Amino acid sequence: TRYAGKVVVVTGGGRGIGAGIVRAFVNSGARVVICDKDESGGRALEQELPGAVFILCDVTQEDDVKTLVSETIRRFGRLDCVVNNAGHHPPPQRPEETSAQGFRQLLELNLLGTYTLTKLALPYLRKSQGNVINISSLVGAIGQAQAVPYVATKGAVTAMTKALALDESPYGVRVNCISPGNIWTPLWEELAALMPDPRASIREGMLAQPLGRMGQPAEVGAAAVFLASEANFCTGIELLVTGGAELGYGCKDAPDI
Amino acid sequence: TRYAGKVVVVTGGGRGIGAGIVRAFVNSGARVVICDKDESGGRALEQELPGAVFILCDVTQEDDVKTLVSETIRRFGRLDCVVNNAGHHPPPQRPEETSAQGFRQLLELNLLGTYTLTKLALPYLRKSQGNVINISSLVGAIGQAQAVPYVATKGAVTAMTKALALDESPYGVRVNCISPGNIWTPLWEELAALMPDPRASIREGMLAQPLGRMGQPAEVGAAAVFLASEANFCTGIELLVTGGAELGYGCKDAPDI
Amino acid sequence: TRYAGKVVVVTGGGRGIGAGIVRAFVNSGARVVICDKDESGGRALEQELPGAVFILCDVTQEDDVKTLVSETIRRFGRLDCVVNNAGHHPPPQRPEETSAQGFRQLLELNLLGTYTLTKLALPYLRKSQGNVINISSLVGAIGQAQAVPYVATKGAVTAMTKALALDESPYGVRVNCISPGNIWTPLWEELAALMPDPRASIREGMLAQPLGRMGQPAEVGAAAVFLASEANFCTGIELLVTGGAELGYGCKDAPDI
Amino acid sequence: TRYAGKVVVVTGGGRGIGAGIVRAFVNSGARVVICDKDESGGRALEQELPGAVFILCDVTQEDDVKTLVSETIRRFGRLDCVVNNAGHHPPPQRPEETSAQGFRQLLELNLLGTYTLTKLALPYLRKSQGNVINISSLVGAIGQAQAVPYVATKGAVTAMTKALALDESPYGVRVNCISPGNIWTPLWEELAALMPDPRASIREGMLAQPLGRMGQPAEVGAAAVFLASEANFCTGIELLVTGGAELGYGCKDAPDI
Ligand SMILES: NC(=O)c1ccc[n+]([C@@H]2O[C@H](COP(=O)([O-])OP(=O)(O)OC[C@H]3O[C@@H](n4cnc5c(N)ncnc54)[C@H](O)[C@@H]3O)[C@@H](O)[C@H]2O)c1
Ligand SMILES: NC(=O)c1ccc[n+]([C@@H]2O[C@H](COP(=O)([O-])OP(=O)(O)OC[C@H]3O[C@@H](n4cnc5c(N)ncnc54)[C@H](O)[C@@H]3O)[C@@H](O)[C@H]2O)c1
Ligand SMILES: NC(=O)c1ccc[n+]([C@@H]2O[C@H](COP(=O)([O-])OP(=O)(O)OC[C@H]3O[C@@H](n4cnc5c(N)ncnc54)[C@H](O)[C@@H]3O)[C@@H](O)[C@H]2O)c1
Ligand SMILES: NC(=O)c1ccc[n+]([C@@H]2O[C@H](COP(=O)([O-])OP(=O)(O)OC[C@H]3O[C@@H](n4cnc5c(N)ncnc54)[C@H](O)[C@@H]3O)[C@@H](O)[C@H]2O)c1
Ligand SMILES: O=C(c1ccc(F)c(O)c1)c1cccc(-c2ccc(O)c(O)c2)n1
Ligand SMILES: O=C(c1ccc(F)c(O)c1)c1cccc(-c2ccc(O)c(O)c2)n1
Ligand SMILES: O=C(c1ccc(F)c(O)c1)c1cccc(-c2ccc(O)c(O)c2)n1
Ligand SMILES: O=C(c1ccc(F)c(O)c1)c1cccc(-c2ccc(O)c(O)c2)n1
Ligand SMILES: OC[C@H]1O[C@@H](O)[C@H](O)[C@@H](O)[C@@H]1O
Ligand SMILES: OC[C@H]1O[C@@H](O)[C@H](O)[C@@H](O)[C@@H]1O
Ligand SMILES: OC[C@H]1O[C@@H](O)[C@H](O)[C@@H](O)[C@@H]1O
Ligand SMILES: OC[C@H]1O[C@@H](O)[C@H](O)[C@@H](O)[C@@H]1O
Ligand code: NA
Ligand code: NA
Ligand code: NA
Ligand code: NA
Repeated sequence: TRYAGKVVVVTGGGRGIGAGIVRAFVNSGARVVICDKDESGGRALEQELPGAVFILCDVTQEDDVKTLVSETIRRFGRLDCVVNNAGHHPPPQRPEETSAQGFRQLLELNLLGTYTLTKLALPYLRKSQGNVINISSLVGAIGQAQAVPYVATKGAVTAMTKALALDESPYGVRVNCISPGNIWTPLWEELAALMPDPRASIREGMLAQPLGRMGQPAEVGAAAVFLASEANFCTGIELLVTGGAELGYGCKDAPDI
Repeated sequence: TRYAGKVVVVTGGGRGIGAGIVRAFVNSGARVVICDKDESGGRALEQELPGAVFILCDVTQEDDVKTLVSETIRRFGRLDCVVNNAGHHPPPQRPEETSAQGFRQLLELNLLGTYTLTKLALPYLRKSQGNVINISSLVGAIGQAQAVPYVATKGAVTAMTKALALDESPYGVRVNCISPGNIWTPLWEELAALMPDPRASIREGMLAQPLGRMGQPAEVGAAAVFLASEANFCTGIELLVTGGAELGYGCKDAPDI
Repeated sequence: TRYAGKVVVVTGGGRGIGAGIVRAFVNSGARVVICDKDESGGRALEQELPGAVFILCDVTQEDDVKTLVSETIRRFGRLDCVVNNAGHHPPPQRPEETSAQGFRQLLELNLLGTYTLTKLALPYLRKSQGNVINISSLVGAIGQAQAVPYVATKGAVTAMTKALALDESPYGVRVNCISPGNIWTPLWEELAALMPDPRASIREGMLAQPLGRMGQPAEVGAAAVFLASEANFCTGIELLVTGGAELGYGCKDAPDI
Repeated sequence: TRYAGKVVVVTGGGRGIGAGIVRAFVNSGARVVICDKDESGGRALEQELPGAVFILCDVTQEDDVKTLVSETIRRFGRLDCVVNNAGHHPPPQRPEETSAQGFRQLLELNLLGTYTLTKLALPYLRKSQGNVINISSLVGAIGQAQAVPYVATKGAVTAMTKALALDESPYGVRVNCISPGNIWTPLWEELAALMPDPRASIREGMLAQPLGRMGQPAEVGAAAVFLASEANFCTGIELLVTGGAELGYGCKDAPDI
């Protein structure tokens, strides 16, 4: 009942963190529009969850996103929350192995897709005093090795969240982000499979957190439901869901030369 | 039902933010021990709320706190969450008007009282895989005018939260803090009444937030219930409940000389 | 003598902060290559300063930047420091008045131009154990009103600085950023002139800092010389040159509703 | 010549970081008063350095500090910069092994000694438009294992720096802090010697930084000279001298349970 009667759009909701967010909002009583560029996971989720429907939509295609918003309004009559979760982490890449072209393409997905849906949704969010939740990353704040383009995109998302929070505050629309750390998702599994020792990569990922495990999509989903439903004095915050990875010292002649 | 069967201790729970936290936990299904050095508010709250009882306890008195913990265990059989909310903001004081003695006394309340209860509670929190929630302040992070001792105490609380999170992570005990901004409480009203123009002080306090109002104890309480009940991958975080006060530029010859 | 024998490239060095950085490095004993897309300021600076030469270069044009690096090496035989200062702040723009196209173009200048020069310069910086200094902005960290695209670009620069610092640490190349606040430059003057009350805008900009004035290009330049010449244990830092604008509370029914 | 004609007080200047700060200021042309509770190192430094004199002073003793300030003024006629470096890190201690009494004593040194000298020095710093530099720690910001009291003291110092910066800004007195990471000092060597495997502890300390080494007192000293002499638009900043230790992920059933 915590978010009953509300309508939520989750991008990249077909698997991983996005699917966990979809489930959390359905369990809170909301109706959820699952947006994904891939049919497989999202179509099955729509069949599984009564309060959820699937709309095929690539967030990098402006006309897909326009139709996503117009269809949400046509079918459900209101829009209360947009969760900008669609995003990608490329394989580890040394800086000299990156390209400006690949950087631009990653910006299109991780940053501009979030910008585009938010812009198209804002007129409806103003009517409902709704809110925006962007899924950024801990690595936007602290950096990550072999990931210059990805880190840059997430630093942009977190900063953009604060700017938009300032601009939308007079209209009662809150804008927040969640910065997850290592969350066990199909992306994590796919990237690990490309590594020389996948099991050692997964173990290193678990041990990066003081809690000694990776996080779950359900845990990111609970943070999202909190931000939407019970955080009415929170705007422009970065909610860390990281297991403590940012805390303390870790493994990163004369001792000082 | 979100925190049903759990036992929570809230210090300074007789009024203000603490009372809002008490109410939020009772509404989540928890049994709550209200600790306060003053009888008036906490005794009335115990009569009002079925799931809440009042224990007179000054957090600066080690034997009061020992009895608080032993009585909680004797009466309820477990301890799941400690909310260290007791604290005070002195009237605005220029740095040359402060004293080392007054600074020490404020440290006793705002920092050492939180340390003492946490230490005595930790053996029980380990048995229940419980958690600690410290009420710090936004001003520990960004500073505040005419408040050198207070700001220092809250910077200490936020830092201590991270250190304790590291130490207790192997035992499954999470340690987090909430940093509120301007929250409308009896302390805020009392300090405003001492100002030359109380109404102008209250207006300035409301306008420090992009949201254009101060926060409510209930909003801090909802953040506390989230941290206790649904933030299982969060440890060592600082959850801002500030209305956006930290965002953007505000009012703080040649233009550059 | 503090940076004698070293070779520094400063982008956008023809006026404003960039020119202040050029002057600071020349005064430290370095030879400086002034890069700018506009001839006027940079050509005059080359005539004025013995240790400085001007190379016309638009950082958004990959071939301009390739020639900038090859000409620096051809003329001076080494490269020790790249200062990525070229950037632009658009006029204040409400979020619904921005466009994805304008956002992409601002990313090209503020983010990708910094990426491109850094990538082309890194092989030479590795040989000299040199360093990178990116000019970001305080608003990447705290947000700014009516500036969603700009804020996003600077959040990206600050994050990218940390990622690149991690990647280049094994090679002894440090990567840092400076985040200025309000600095009195021709850009500041030009934007103020577009405002309804330019003098009131300039006054508000001065009063956003506890120091009560805006900063000078020379002050950013001194921070840059420090990072290049005397900060050998600093990598991935964000050096704030803001006059305290981020500190404390400022101007951003019932008091809590 | 960068700080010629200026008078600087450095507490705990007899060895370690403090001695490095003393040397850096003497090399900049300043006259330096070395304060230390121990005679051995500081007396030798006074003999070694023409521009430096030694005054025996325990910063926890208010009358020692009063005499430190009055003697500095009597002997040199002005006071331009106070560097609050005196401090201590206890051996690693689990939270249940700490005491409120030991916590209070560490607060007396690490926090209140800095407060007391700053308060007594401020009337003279106002006359000279001087500045305060507090030596905090990276661990105040990110936490540290087995160090609850120490971390709390440094979180307090960093926060207090921001509060005092706000209060002293109208008088032209800047207040900044340096947060070092692992710096190779006699304290580091002494603590390592208490460990089961001292060499392994030292190696782990070096590898906590992406730069792969610990820092030097001279590097902290250069940051201090920058803050005093060339950072006229910096107030309330935390200057990280950490080798990148805060960046990126490090070493801190199902993968997510
Ligand atoms: N997994 C982690 O450890 C982690 C950590 C921090 C942040 N994040 C962020 O969380 C988000 C989700 O990550 P994940 O691990 O669940 O990834 P994932 O690859 O498992 O799932 C991403 C989903 O988004 C969809 N998607 C991708 N591009 C899209 C597009 N153009 N339009 C619409 N949908 C699109 C995919 O089809 C997929 O269903 C991303 O923004 C990622 O950067 C993940
Ligand atoms: N009100 C705000 O704007 C604000 C903002 C940020 C943080 N905070 C923090 O929130 C907490 C509560 O603030 P508030 O505004 O509700 O204050 P308040 O004065 O209205 O309520 C504080 C309560 O704590 C009790 N208390 C005080 N000293 C105690 C002691 N020694 N032992 C036990 N109980 C004690 C008081 O009797 C009172 O019931 C404090 O830690 C404060 O620093 C408040
Ligand atoms: N002025 C401030 O208050 C302020 C505050 C924070 C950050 N900054 C940043 O500092 C930097 C300089 O700002 P400023 O105020 O000195 O601006 P400015 O407009 O006065 O000077 C910018 C210079 O960069 C040049 N430039 C622009 N586009 C270029 C391109 N494509 N290639 C090469 N040169 C190019 C311009 O011709 C000009 O000489 C920018 O990155 C800006 O975002 C400025
Ligand atoms: N060494 C590190 O890795 C490190 C890292 C971060 C911060 N710090 C901080 O740097 C400062 C210096 O650390 P260090 O490693 O050089 O320590 P150190 O023990 O080697 O030197 C400290 C000096 O301060 C003096 N001192 C101690 N108590 C004093 C008192 N009451 N009055 C006057 N002088 C006193 C000591 O006699 C000694 O000369 C401390 O504040 C410490 O917390 C150190
Ligand atoms: O998607 C990943 C991820 C991991 C952590 C994050 F905070 C994040 O935003 C994304 C992920 C998954 C698996 C491996 C990696 C990874 C491992 C080593 C690297 O050098 C790297 O750049 C990425 N990242
Ligand atoms: O208790 C207060 C408070 C306000 C904001 C906080 F973040 C906080 O932790 C505490 C409060 C209430 C009313 C006025 C003030 C206040 C106003 C002006 C001042 O200069 C000051 O130091 C405090 N503080
Ligand atoms: O270039 C400017 C600037 C100002 C501050 C910054 F930190 C920064 O990175 C850039 C600038 C100059 C003059 C006015 C403004 C400005 C004023 C009001 C605004 O709403 C806005 O978005 C920008 N910005
Ligand atoms: O003084 C030390 C120190 C180290 C790093 C810091 F940032 C700092 O402020 C102080 C130091 C020196 C040698 C060992 C340790 C240390 C090692 C393991 C620990 O668990 C611990 O609490 C401290 N700290
Ligand atoms: O593929 C790795 C993990 O991805 C998550 O999104 C799923 O909830 C898990 O069932 C799965 O183990
Ligand atoms: O005293 C100011 C405010 O304090 C809060 O704790 C109460 O919930 C309000 O009823 C009251 O208006
Ligand atoms: O145009 C505003 C300011 O821009 C700065 O870059 C120049 O150094 C100043 O001479 C000028 O007053
Ligand atoms: O004792 C460890 C180190 O402490 C530093 O303060 C000294 O400058 C070094 O000579 C010494 O190796
Ligand atoms: Na369905
Ligand atoms: Na009751
Ligand atoms: Na020249
Ligand atoms: Na001497």
